[PDB]
Amino acid sequence: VANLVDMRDVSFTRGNRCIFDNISLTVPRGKITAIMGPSGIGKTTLLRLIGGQIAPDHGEILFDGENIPAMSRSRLYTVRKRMSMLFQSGALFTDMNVFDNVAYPLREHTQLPAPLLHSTVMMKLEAVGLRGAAKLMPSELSGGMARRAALARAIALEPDLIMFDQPFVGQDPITMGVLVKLISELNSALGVTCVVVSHDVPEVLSIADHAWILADKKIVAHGSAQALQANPDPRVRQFLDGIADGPVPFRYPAGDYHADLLP
Amino acid sequence: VANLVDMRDVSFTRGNRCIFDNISLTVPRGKITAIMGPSGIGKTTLLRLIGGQIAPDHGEILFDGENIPAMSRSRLYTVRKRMSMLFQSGALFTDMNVFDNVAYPLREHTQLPAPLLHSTVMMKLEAVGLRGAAKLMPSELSGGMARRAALARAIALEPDLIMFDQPFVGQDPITMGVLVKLISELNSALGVTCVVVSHDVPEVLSIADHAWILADKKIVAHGSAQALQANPDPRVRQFLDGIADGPVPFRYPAGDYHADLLP
Amino acid sequence: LNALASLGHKGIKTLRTFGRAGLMLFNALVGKPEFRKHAPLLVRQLYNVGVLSMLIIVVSGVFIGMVLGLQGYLVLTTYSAETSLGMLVALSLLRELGPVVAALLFAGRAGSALTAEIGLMRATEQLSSMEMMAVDPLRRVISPRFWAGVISLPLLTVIFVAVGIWGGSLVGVSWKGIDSGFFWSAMQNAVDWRMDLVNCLIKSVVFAITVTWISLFNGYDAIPTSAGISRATTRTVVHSSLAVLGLDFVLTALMFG
Amino acid sequence: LNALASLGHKGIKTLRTFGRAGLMLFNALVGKPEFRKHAPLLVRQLYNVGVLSMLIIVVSGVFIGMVLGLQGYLVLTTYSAETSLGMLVALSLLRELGPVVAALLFAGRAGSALTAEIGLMRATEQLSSMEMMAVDPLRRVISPRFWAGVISLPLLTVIFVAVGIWGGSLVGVSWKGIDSGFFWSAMQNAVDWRMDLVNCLIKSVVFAITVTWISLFNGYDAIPTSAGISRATTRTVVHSSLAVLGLDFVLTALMFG
Amino acid sequence: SLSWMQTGDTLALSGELDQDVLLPLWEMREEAVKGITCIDLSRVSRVDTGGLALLLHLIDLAKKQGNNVTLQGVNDKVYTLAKLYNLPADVLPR
Amino acid sequence: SLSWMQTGDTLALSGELDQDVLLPLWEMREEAVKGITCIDLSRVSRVDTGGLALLLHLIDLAKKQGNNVTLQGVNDKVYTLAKLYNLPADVLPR
Ligand SMILES: Nc1ncnc2c1ncn2[C@@H]1O[C@H](COP(=O)(O)OP(=O)(O)OP(=O)(O)O)[C@@H](O)[C@H]1O
Ligand SMILES: Nc1ncnc2c1ncn2[C@@H]1O[C@H](COP(=O)(O)OP(=O)(O)OP(=O)(O)O)[C@@H](O)[C@H]1O
Repeated sequence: VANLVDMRDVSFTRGNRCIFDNISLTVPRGKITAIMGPSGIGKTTLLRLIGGQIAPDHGEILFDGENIPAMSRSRLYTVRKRMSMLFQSGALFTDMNVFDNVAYPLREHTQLPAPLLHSTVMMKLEAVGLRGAAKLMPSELSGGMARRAALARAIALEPDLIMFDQPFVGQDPITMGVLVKLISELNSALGVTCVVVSHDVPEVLSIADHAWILADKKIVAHGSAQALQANPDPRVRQFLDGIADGPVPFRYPAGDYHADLLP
Repeated sequence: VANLVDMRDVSFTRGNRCIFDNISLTVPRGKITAIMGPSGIGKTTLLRLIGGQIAPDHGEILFDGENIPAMSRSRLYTVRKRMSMLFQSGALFTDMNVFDNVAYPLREHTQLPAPLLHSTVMMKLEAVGLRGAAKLMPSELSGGMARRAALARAIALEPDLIMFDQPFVGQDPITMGVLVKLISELNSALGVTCVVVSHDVPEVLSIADHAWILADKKIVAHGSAQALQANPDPRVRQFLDGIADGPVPFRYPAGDYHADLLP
Repeated sequence: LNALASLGHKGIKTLRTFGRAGLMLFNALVGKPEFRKHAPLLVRQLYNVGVLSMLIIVVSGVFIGMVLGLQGYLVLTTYSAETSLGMLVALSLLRELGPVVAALLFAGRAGSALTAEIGLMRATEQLSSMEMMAVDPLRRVISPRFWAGVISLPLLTVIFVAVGIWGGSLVGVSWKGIDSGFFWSAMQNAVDWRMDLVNCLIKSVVFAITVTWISLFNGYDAIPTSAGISRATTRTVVHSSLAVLGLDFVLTALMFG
Repeated sequence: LNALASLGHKGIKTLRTFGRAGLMLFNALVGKPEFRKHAPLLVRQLYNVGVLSMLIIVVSGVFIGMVLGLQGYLVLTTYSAETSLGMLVALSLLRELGPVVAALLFAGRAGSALTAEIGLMRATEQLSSMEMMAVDPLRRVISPRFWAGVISLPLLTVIFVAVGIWGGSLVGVSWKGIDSGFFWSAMQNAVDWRMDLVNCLIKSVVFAITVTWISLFNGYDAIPTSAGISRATTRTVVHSSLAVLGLDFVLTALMFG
Repeated sequence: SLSWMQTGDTLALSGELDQDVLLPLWEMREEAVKGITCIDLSRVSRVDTGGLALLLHLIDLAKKQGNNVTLQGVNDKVYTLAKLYNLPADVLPR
Repeated sequence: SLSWMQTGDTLALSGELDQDVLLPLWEMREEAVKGITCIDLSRVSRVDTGGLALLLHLIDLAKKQGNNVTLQGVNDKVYTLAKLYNLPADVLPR
């Protein structure tokens, strides 16, 4: 089965909020899947849950037929060589230069000859268009170049699934235009699946193939690109087209205008 | 003259960078002007410079015929009753509730009767659609409701110019759809000018009337809405349409592929 | 020399911060001595720096008196003088450890956490928006905090010496078998008022002027990003801790010279 | 009672943090005793916590010895015994103030700034990305820091007592007119090795186990936003400062009971 | 200036309406209203938010002793602020 | 496995090319190249980035003692990575 990731029926709740009731999603091979919801409820939550940081309270999660929160400590360490992530701020070790950061996990997971290791990480900086920033400390990176360097750090051990923890936020359309161009090649070339999880409708629709809109705790109205462009449901019309007031309220629940301004 | 704000020829440089050489902009009355850019090269810089936080090294800035970095301490305090700002994170005093925050500068700049003051700030929370969040501390505000509360705090002393220090970043299209609806009324009603300064092309063009694209230190290619939609200059085609590589480089300046990967 | 020019940048840089510390504080306490606004505004600040700092002083104050009453009990018995314990821990607390240790812990709790509230208030631009409100914050947000220190720490010392000397009266008198009427008796004619009792305040009130000023200055020129602010907090604790001992050695020279 | 249920949340909550402190530290020091990687990795951490903490100890160490030599000089002259100064500041430093004050300043500089580096490293998710690198950080980033403490502070105390006792030998001998050969002479037969000299280390090495553990735990469960991390720093200084005096009163009972 | 007159059954108002001129007219709240039935909006040049709220208070306590006050002469700036703060019918009818 | 053969003037290669099988073939870098002129790409099933770089090193030091090495038999996965890392002509010609 080409379905790389499949969680059956996950039931979360930290303890007071009850996020994620009856969620379900399939991620097949060769795809660029896309998850989009309100804003600030799933993003770092689901991605550490799908990675094996946070254990669920219900359901089963597949990665080519293996349950994720049932493996050993050592065995789930071994499957981490397959999948990798890319955080919203970019996770770079500050007490290094940008060469050693992108060349870090090669020294932690394989044995390589020193002139060979130096060369094969140098070309991969060209693969993100960041060869010239070769020996800079991760402070003078101006944000835009910071995400691309962690992206080259992400493709290290030939990963087959790369989680994109909101690559698109707070950036310039030239910088958003760069990141859609790079992420288009990395699924076409190398056959890498990527789970982009964000909320940026006119950019994520130019690359997705099977979106999943997580409006409420449910997974309501998921589908392909042009199918969700015509679904007249009031939730998905309000979200994708940016309607000012639909089922999501404009105002807040309050009292009447008779005792609040007339004391 | 209806030109509220006009800086003649401002020459900045903190000391090592030389930002803002030969900048010039006019802001007339009744307008919704809009300033763009590349990615962090003016935003908090120009707005504190236009407010009288940072003094220039050259030029003259007008607010109905008065030079801004030449007033007294007391006189420039008095003109602060006219203009106000709205920060990118939302500036709320944390050790209060949201009622006292929006009702703050009324207690600092005018004498009002206590039941009258309580009522007139209560209705203004309805003016931003935030009456129900009446006595909350500014921690449980979920970001989206945080900017709107500072916006109601912004319209306090009947301001005639409200500086918008990037209202649109990192938010949901429903939340972006709310903020374009509110800011449309506040120029139509009340005749308030507002200087929106951001980089979000498919949202700022739906409201602007005379944009000013600050690509480099110069103010190159400024104009109206549809005029800048057809200007075929390579800078403004790359920025507004999000071209991946134009005059702005794709890669970084580096050496040849002969000694970097062949040691 | 090429390396002596790197010191030439510092010798100018490190003196301009002293210029900023005077210039900020001088603007903080000049003009408009208003009392209608500040009197409820200041008393909320004493809940911040006085009440929350009260518990750590007393629970540490009983441990200093119990240690000095224990350790001092061996040194008197080898010199065979029981009655000297009352004129020892009263002596040692009221002139040496009272002003020095209480100011250390005050730099610990109230010294650091005050600097955090200042730099955070510039980090979210609550400071930079208050200038758009045309209210000068240095008389508005700094001077309620600055007077909240120098009023507090003398009242933090007199609670420290008292609960310190009470715990000293436990382990010597009750547990280590000394008559109660004999212990206070040597302490009665032990210390005078003119060069001992007010002298404890003189050492303590001059510490509060430094620690409150050195704390609230580091919040005012810290780098507003999240990295520079926690750097400034651990720069505040290390700089007050030299200034309390850099002053006390001077202030013990005048009183006992 | 309605208010007694608010304590029922706390009595469970405040004990689970103790469960997290043991469970984090137990995972930090078990399995793979590798030394090829850590030996250059650890020596960079001693530049962080040992070398930068060295200057504050010695410049404060001269001020304690100069004060005790000054203040002690009045108490001996009223009892007319000059020679006792050498067996006083040697006595007082090596068993009371040596372990207690040096551990306070170590909690000041190195205690706080270590906690800042931990919580910041989770705030930018350098911790949460290292799990994607499949390297367990508790043996990788915590145990280089934890051993960097307990090795350091005994070597921070022996530098403190020595430069402390040298400054005490200045103001009494040189300035306040005492023969140099007489001062060390009373100090020679003053203190033994078995219950004094190694006893200074026993008080100091058990402080380093607590302060380093209490610092690096607060970085591991702090709220990763910029507000909660500076809250955790000023929670680290106040919690170590009780634990140094909460231990010292116990550790002065066994040695001198 | 916030000069104002009566007709014996109808409150008149003149001058400008600002948030700095309205405090003496707050002091008249029971001798000001005399069973009023109409409000002129004769010589207003600018209206403010609190001056609207002062206007909103005078009509409201003109209930429960007096009439249901009619409105006239509005310069169509107040109607902009009417639907802006979405004021209901029973506090401001036209 | 990374079994490999020679023809006396042309280096052959067989088995799979991974980043875990390539280190003994790095140990042969001067007895491996013998004035080579061609490289077969005969039985490769997967190519990796470092195995491409090992391939890129063997052609490169086949200069300055030997020939200009011809290329053949590529399974058209390496050509995808060729323009991906935009490799120039003088290090990889076809
Ligand atoms: N144990 C916990 N750990 C982390 N967050 C928690 C926990 N319990 C409750 N929360 C709340 O849930 C939220 C989880 O973080 P969240 O997923 O929002 O991060 P994020 O990257 O901002 O995601 P998004 O961008 O979607 O908001 C936090 O804002 C926090 O207030
Ligand atoms: N004295 C100074 N004060 C503030 N920033 C300074 C100063 N000197 C140099 N800088 C640099 O210039 C920048 C000024 O802030 P900036 O205008 O970038 O904030 P911003 O809101 O991120 O704006 P933008 O979105 O354009 O980046 C800072 O990032 C800082 O690194």
